[PDB]
Amino acid sequence: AGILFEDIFDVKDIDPEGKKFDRVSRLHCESESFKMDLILDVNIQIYPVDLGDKFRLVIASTLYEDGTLDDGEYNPTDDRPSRADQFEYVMYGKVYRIEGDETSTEAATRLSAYVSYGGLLMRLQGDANNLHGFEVDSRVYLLMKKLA
Amino acid sequence: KSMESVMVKYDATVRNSINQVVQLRYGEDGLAGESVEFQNLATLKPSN
Amino acid sequence: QKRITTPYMTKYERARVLGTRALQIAMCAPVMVELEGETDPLLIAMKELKARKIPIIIRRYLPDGSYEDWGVDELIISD
Amino acid sequence: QGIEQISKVYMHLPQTDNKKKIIITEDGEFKALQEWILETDGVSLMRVLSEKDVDPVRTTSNDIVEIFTVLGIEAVRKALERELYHVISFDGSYVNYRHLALLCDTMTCRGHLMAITRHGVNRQDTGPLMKCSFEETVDVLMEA
Amino acid sequence: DREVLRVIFPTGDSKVVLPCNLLRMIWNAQKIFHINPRLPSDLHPIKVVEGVKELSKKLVIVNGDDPLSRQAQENATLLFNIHLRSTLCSRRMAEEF
Amino acid sequence: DDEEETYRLWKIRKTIMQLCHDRGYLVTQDELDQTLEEFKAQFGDKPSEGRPRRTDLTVLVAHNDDPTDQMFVFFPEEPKVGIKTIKVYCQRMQEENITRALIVVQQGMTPSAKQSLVDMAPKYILEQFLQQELLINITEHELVPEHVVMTKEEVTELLARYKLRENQLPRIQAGDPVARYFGIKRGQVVKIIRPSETAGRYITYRLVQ
Repeated sequence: AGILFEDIFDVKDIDPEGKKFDRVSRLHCESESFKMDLILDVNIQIYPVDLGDKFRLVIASTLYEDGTLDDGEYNPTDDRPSRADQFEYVMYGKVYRIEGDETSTEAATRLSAYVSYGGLLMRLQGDANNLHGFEVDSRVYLLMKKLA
Repeated sequence: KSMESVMVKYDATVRNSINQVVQLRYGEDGLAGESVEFQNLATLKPSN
Repeated sequence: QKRITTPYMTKYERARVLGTRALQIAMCAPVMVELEGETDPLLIAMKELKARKIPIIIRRYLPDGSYEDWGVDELIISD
Repeated sequence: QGIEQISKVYMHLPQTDNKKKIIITEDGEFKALQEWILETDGVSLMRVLSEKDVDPVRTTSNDIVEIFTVLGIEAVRKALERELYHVISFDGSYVNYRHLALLCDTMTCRGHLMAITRHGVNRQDTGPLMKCSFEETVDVLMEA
Repeated sequence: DREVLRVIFPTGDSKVVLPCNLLRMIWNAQKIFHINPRLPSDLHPIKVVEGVKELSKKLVIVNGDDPLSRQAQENATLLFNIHLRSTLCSRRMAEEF
Repeated sequence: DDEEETYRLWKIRKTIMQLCHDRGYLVTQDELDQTLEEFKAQFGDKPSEGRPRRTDLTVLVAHNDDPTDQMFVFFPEEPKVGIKTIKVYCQRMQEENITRALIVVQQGMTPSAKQSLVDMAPKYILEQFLQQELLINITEHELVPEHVVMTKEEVTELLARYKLRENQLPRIQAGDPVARYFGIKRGQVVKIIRPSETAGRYITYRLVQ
């Protein structure tokens, strides 16, 4: 499947500190299944998001849903079936930091994964087992679908 | 005019036209000013 | 043997070796390197420097009055 | 009372760390102590250093000539570096130390304070042609 | 080296000017070789100790084996070698880098 | 005042002990770290019309390498040292056969006496020191780096390593306060060790001239 993480999030705050940028809002969302905390920068102009909105978030290493690596270049002419067809908001980014509660001896129980989608930042907190597919410097796809 | 002749010689010392030693090594470390960078000594500040 | 000066070619030696060799090439001196569609004497000297084929010896005068003769091939080029 | 040539003495607590007293504690940390420092309007370095309750290790004069005649050529070499560093870095400007160190070395290489004027640059045993190009073109060449 | 530094910088200002940016060089190495900070390292701690010792000998400012040249070489690179040792130490090469 | 004046005598003596120790002369540890009370107890009174006399404060020390070699430190009582006073010390040095001596003058030396020291310089080395100068150890100042007098063997090694001539080194005046502190004559080389913010440590050499 090539899916690193999938869950349903509910928007709690849209911009707690304030509207830092006009076309981008910082969503503060929490999941109910895995109880993962999500901070996400979204292009609010093209994909408006409101408080209490529920959406399905999928973090995948590829869009082709066949295991084939995208190679990270723009290929609009590709007709291969894409997992992006099922989602409304698709972002391509790079994970640049993986933090955790690890100590010198004990491992990490909570992991934070930071992804930059061309400058739009996402932090995904929660149990380490839920973020084992995240490896720093790896390219990931963010796929969002608002749920009614 | 007071330093136009001071130069780094091939023995790596700094001397004037008179060939008198101004510095045994340029800058006391023998390095040029373009390459060095600001850096932090990590062992100075921290406590025992 | 018994050389105390740096094994690297200085920026000032590179500037004069290339300039001096370019003039020699410009004056119909034999080119030690194989050139393909190169006609600028200064670019040819760069190829020879990279190939370590410049037939020039740098004589570095020490402050005490002595000198060390280095072949351009012996010295380490910055590139 | 007091010492001659010292007209006014200012006492104040140095807020900046440069004039503060930085020590190493038992734990090995760097602790800055808020201690009084006196700044005078005149220079009597030799007299003031000998005074009781005056620190003879850090007490310093901004007068380069006073440092030379009291502490020596190497002390004035360091003092000259600090004073020159003060004017350069006063506005936050930065110059690599090697350039500052080189100027100070040339001004103290001969064992005495050499000014960067004609009285110090033409007195050094350089060739007359170098001297004539700087200043006193004819007087330098007439003497040669 | 810590005590030597305390004498050189009694004010405790650790900001210095040195030739090579070791922290950025380490950062370059992490990216070039795709170092994974989470996984255990295969770099033996002794290789770090021996490797730095060999490196220090290669960084020569005052060549010569006589005691006068050796002392000047030690003095010329004293600050960098202290910075090099406290950055490429075995503890830190295995703990954070 | 006498409490203030006795403080000067103790402080001046302490600098002399450090000066003698720094010159290689055998000065015992307790002499260097001698408290004012210990000095006051040792002499047991105050200067003015009391036990501690500048004549009784004279110090004799012997070089560590050569026990026969020795040095006097004389504290003349008169404010201005005259020719007769120097001859008294000069005659005394003959009895003990001591070549080098130090005269800690109160205010200054009469010009004839100053010339007298130079006249007898070859046979006997007499060094004038002002009382104000000795009240502090300039070598302990932060601006003053570590000065080390180089042996002739070391100086030969130094010039050979750098292929240098004596006149090519940086100079230090013979009248330099640190040069006077170490009693270095013309032609000697001082090894100055400095902390360097770039290199960490820097050694420079100054010829006395």
